[PDB]
Amino acid sequence: GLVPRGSHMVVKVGINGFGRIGRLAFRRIQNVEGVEVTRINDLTDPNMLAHLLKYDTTQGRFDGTVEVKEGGFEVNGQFVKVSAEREPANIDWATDGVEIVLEATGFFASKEKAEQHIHENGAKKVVITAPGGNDVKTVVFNTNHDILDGTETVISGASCTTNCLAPMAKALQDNFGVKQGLMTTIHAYTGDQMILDGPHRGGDLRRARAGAANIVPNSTGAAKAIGLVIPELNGKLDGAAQRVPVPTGSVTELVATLEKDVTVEEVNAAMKAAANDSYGYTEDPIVSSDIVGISYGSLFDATQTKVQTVDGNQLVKVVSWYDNEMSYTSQLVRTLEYFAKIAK
Amino acid sequence: VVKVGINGFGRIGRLAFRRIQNVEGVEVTRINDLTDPNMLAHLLKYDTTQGRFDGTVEVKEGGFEVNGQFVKVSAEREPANIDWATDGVEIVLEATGFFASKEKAEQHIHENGAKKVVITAPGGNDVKTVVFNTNHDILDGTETVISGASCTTNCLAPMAKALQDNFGVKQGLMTTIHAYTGDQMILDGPHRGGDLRRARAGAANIVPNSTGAAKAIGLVIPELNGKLDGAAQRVPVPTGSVTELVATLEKDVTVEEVNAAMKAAANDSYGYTEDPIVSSDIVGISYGSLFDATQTKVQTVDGNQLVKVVSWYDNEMSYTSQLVRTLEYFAKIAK
Amino acid sequence: VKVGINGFGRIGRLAFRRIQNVEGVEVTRINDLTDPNMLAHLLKYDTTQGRFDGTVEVKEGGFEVNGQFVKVSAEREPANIDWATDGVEIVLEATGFFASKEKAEQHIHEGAKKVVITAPGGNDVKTVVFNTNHDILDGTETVISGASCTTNCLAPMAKALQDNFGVKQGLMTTIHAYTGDQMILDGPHRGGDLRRARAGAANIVPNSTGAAKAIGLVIPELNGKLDGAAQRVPVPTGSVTELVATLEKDVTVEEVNAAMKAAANDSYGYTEDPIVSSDIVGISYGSLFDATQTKVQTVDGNQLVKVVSWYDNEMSYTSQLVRTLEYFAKIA
Amino acid sequence: VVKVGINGFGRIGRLAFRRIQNVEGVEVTRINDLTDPNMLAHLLKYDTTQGRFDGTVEVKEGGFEVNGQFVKVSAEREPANIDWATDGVEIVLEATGFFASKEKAEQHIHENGAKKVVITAPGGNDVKTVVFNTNHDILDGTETVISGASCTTNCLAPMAKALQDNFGVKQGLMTTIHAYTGDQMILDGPHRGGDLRRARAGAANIVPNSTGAAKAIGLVIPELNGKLDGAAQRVPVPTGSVTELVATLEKDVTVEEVNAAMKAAANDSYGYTEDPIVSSDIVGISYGSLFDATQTKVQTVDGNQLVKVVSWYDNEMSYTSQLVRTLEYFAKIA
Ligand SMILES: NC(=O)c1ccc[n+]([C@@H]2O[C@H](COP(=O)([O-])OP(=O)(O)OC[C@H]3O[C@@H](n4cnc5c(N)ncnc54)[C@H](O)[C@@H]3O)[C@@H](O)[C@H]2O)c1
Ligand SMILES: NC(=O)c1ccc[n+]([C@@H]2O[C@H](COP(=O)([O-])OP(=O)(O)OC[C@H]3O[C@@H](n4cnc5c(N)ncnc54)[C@H](O)[C@@H]3O)[C@@H](O)[C@H]2O)c1
Ligand SMILES: NC(=O)c1ccc[n+]([C@@H]2O[C@H](COP(=O)([O-])OP(=O)(O)OC[C@H]3O[C@@H](n4cnc5c(N)ncnc54)[C@H](O)[C@@H]3O)[C@@H](O)[C@H]2O)c1
Ligand SMILES: NC(=O)c1ccc[n+]([C@@H]2O[C@H](COP(=O)([O-])OP(=O)(O)OC[C@H]3O[C@@H](n4cnc5c(N)ncnc54)[C@H](O)[C@@H]3O)[C@@H](O)[C@H]2O)c1
Repeated sequence: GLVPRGSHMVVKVGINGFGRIGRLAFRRIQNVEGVEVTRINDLTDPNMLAHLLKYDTTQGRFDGTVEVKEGGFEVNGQFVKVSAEREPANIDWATDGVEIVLEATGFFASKEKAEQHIHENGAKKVVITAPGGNDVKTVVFNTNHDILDGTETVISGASCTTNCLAPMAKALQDNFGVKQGLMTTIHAYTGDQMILDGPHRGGDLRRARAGAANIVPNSTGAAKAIGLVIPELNGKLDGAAQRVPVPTGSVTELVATLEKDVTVEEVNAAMKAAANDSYGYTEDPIVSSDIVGISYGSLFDATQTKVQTVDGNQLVKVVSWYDNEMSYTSQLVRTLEYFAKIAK
Repeated sequence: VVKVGINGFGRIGRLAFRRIQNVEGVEVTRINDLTDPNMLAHLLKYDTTQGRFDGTVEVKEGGFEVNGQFVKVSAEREPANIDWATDGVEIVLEATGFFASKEKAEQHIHENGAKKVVITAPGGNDVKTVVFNTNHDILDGTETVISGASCTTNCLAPMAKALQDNFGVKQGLMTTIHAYTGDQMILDGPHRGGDLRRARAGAANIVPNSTGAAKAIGLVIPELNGKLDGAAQRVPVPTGSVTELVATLEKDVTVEEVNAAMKAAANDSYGYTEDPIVSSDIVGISYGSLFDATQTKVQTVDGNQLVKVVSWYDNEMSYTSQLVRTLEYFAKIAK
Repeated sequence: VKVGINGFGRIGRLAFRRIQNVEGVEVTRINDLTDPNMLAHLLKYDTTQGRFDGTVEVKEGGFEVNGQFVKVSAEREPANIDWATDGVEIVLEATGFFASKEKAEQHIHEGAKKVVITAPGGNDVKTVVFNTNHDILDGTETVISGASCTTNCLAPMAKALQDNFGVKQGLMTTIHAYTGDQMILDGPHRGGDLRRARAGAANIVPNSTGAAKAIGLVIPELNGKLDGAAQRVPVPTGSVTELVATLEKDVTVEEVNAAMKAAANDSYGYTEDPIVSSDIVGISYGSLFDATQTKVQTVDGNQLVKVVSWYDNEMSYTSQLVRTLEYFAKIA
Repeated sequence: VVKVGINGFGRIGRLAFRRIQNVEGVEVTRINDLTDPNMLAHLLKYDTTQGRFDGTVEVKEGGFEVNGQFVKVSAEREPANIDWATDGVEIVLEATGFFASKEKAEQHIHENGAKKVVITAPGGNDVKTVVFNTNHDILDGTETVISGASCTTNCLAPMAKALQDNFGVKQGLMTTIHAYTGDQMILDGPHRGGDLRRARAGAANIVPNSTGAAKAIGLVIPELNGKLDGAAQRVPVPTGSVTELVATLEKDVTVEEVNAAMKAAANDSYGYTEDPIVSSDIVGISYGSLFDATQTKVQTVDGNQLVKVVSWYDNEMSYTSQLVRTLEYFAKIA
């Protein structure tokens, strides 16, 4: 009884932080009827933003036309406004008809700080493109978007790694039950790393290092905070990251103990059965470049599955790919579209 | 002074050579590869990842001089055709990657050939496989062919042994996040070994790949035979690797106990650090394995424990350091 | 017209991909040194050029592409390849090992009627940069060259310069992607090159190129006027060609850019956007002039002119190769 | 016994510090940056491109100890607020990239501040710009603010000077194939300086970019003023660069004459090699410029000659070596 809108009823969106996720989100929204970006806010002039939309190192040239104008740029004819406002509270989203804001700066990933968008002459609601702590409903599309009723003011699209891990973990539990698990994600370097060795503004002595010239260990909360997405796994998973020199493209390895004894084929079959728009399945021996730009939020790879049986005991290894950029963004926009229809 | 020959003056061959400069009683008098001395001299002088050669290298007829001393160079495809004896070589380093087998390595041993061979890679199950300071006990000096194991084995072994000796290991799964190597293609292309993943551009991809190091650990630590398995993710750094092990133990542990056990096991071969380092920081190190306490994890869910232990290794110099330790010791006991 | 590919490598596989969208040209046979499973996989998946747009399924002695079977053989010697059995008239010689009239002719026997070499062939072979000198083809030739990657980039740019202002002399530098003839890590180079021996994805690597010297084969009125060299750098594909020249006419920056813009077509593109190498990966221009890098230096009376054009050493070259192949197939 | 302070403990700051360990009579007693000592100590110990620090480093309150000796660390955004004098600092290395101007560098000089400043980058005009062993003649020791020039200038200068002194230079165009640097974005993103090319992922692109080193060579070799221009192609190596110069000369030359002239000009600052090396081979070298004879070209078409000369430089250590030579000499002449 959620009374969703048709794709003909156009919900106007604003993007805060026209960065990697911001710009790719924008690109995907071009092919989503009933969702339209009318305003972008960042920290720079429209010329910079127009150029970065047209040309993209890892995701290819923009499919369309982009022409710069005063206070914005035109995309296939349609003007989009550009503002350069550091404070979310100072952004007059309402003037451009924006109901929902994509918070994609990385600096306001908190209920308190995201709410700052909602005010007189501002936006109605906000989707954070990152974990927003617990306090905020955290959604991995096609895993737990049940949880949305449309009354929420602030929601999170979770992290890149969470959207990869969730379907894979859920499938495991639903079929065999998960006792505990440790995760490693071999991850592309990202914009929060230094291009060369230098002082890291967040105090991280590893993200301080040249990201495109090192294997760089780093912490991730995605495994710990999986309880926010699959409640019956709360406190059962932990993990970490190894950041490596590819500009996008990642993979998540999970090592787990299960309640049921399993064989490799049963695991792969279970994953194949769980496949959908969000969770893909493959038996081809692919590498990271092969998953750049894919629209699955997670792509299980059967060729890497391991089931080790020593004495009575079993360790199970399951691996899924994800383009930390497009995989996440695809999920984000699915979630945004659904949230826009259901919005109160 | 025991005179050594190198077959395959490649990454491991050239670094082995470099280390032998600072090992008294071991001397390389002959190199065999598939090319002229000029190529080999240049590749010794200049090294992308391991820096300029510390010394002088001048090309000559049929070889080159290193700090004055001439080293002979031959270009012989067949090991059986290499007259090692003429240059006084008793032990050969087999480092080509093409003769990693007892049958094929023995081919070096003949009339005017070598007495013994050390393979710079896993050889068969019928060859003694040595990780220095872990199981070099196993050598008596009568062996004709030995293996220095793989890069990953020398990293994993001390870490695993320490775990067992202190807490006992039920089972374990390993992932090594590994530098790309010369058996990968620089760009997408047909892989001569039939591997559809090593066929891909190695410096532009995360590339999954199999490794037997975890399975064949029994050859080094017999009491772990059949308890470990694992795999690799090859990534774009030209050298430098790290080994992650996830294990169940017989004893319940804490993070601090694990780190302490590792620290206690530290020596020339197994290093210990609490600094939050990255791969470039371990390029050129002489430890075969370097435990990193900052990455240790002990997860306790209900009664049950999963333990995670991580050690760095320069797949190049770490392995090579161990190889030369093993070579030195094997040379001095060669009865 | 039925075509065969010898060497299903970077250029071979991309040529194949482009031929999917060329009506009247069809690849019925591939020869390499490996099993069909390897070749099918490498066609489907491509690090730099993206997933294959279509379906590929392996079978006995070949694979099916969107239903249609393509035969695969693994024959080391060109003379032993029975091209005729699969209806092949023209062979793309793309192995890098038979870039010579003598060695390319080895395909013609029964076998194939004609051959296009995907690289500089001898001085006794017609060397074609499409939309620059494909005039030179009459269709009677048995062996032709599609030139090098850097030649197809340089030619339109140089021709435009001469046709408008006249070229006295010029020096070229191409900042070039690393290629399959470099070592992934420091190691013995089979061709004896001490620089291609070095890890290609971790070094700026100087290297020689004959494209500037042998431009006479494409633009005769520039013969002996140009020389140059390469700096190979760590990107897996994508390159750029810088030319520094003295001209007969005094020029301004705007006149040069305008001349280039006027010369623009399917082969020679023009842009004023400040792009980088990734932006030209997969483009179909053989050369893409970049006005933002143009320089005209006037010291005393004298002028040095700098002109720069991008090219995807992979797809740019391949696009030109297939244009040339299509046109050559139409004639006989 | 001259005490130095470093402003901006970055790539050049930290390598300068490292080299000063092996310079008697020069000692760093204070570092100012924008972060805690723990970050700076770690970045000194461990260095992706230049290797582990040769010595011992232990963090302390308000600083760290290097081989026993304490060095103070402050985190002061404004140069005018840095009390350099309290730690005995006479000369400051301005290495932040934000104060490369006489006006802005002078802000270091005040009551309880420093006496003099060396900018690790091109400063204005009316700042003396020094490439060691090329034009350090120009220093008398009375100057308050000096520039150590750019990375590319220290590479180009000895090469160009040698050319003019032997054959005379009419004009020239330069291309430097350059390592990516900290002013590029790690991934495509808004560039604070408005550069649409430095906005792009620096380790995944060939990135064209402008450089003034060729234009402003007149500040170092006056008799070349207005004769040279050039540009850069930034490429994916984390350090290590090479400078190509194409020139017309007053004299007709052969390849061998050019190489010989360069060899004759060789010294501590300008090196000479005939080995076919690549960029990694010059990482960490102490030459400010390293001529490579294997890349020399002399093209003669009709009567006319175009001459090509190429020299390597580690934009990091090559520059830094020159900077410290210049700093040492400037400290002794104050
Ligand atoms: N792989 C990924 O990139 C990835 C995946 C999933 C989630 N995320 C998350 O998405 C967010 C952004 O990631 P990214 O890689 O796109 O970052 P990015 O750095 O590429 O882009 C962030 C943008 O925010 C802008 N910005 C910063 N402060 C601002 C302010 N006060 N007002 C307006 N604009 C501001 C910057 O100019 C920049 O363009 C982060 O929260 C990140 O954790 C990233
Ligand atoms: N990371 C590492 O490099 C590493 C670590 C541990 C063990 N290993 C092992 O060491 C061996 C070599 O590894 P690499 O990385 O140095 O390889 P590499 O490609 O760098 O070296 C191979 C060398 O062998 C030469 N060669 C090939 N066939 C020959 C023949 N018939 N006769 C003489 N020489 C021949 C080649 O010319 C080349 O110089 C392999 O067995 C490998 O598995 C490598
Ligand atoms: N890739 C480029 O940048 C580029 C640009 C312009 C021209 N070219 C030219 O194209 C040719 C191929 O280059 P590439 O980059 O595709 O190299 P590549 O290494 O990708 O392709 C070579 C292919 O030929 C096969 N091969 C080798 N020997 C063979 C034989 N005897 N018989 C049959 N097949 C054999 C190999 O298995 C491989 O698949 C070269 O002549 C090169 O000069 C390449
Ligand atoms: N790296 C090179 O290739 C190179 C070569 C020659 C010259 N330079 C010059 O050296 C200077 C620094 O370059 P870099 O490569 O070391 O950059 P970098 O980013 O590594 O160093 C800059 C450092 O200065 C600090 N900083 C910034 N603002 C500050 C302030 N207000 N007060 C104190 N500290 C501050 C930063 O925290 C950082 O640690 C630039 O002018 C650059 O042009 C660099």
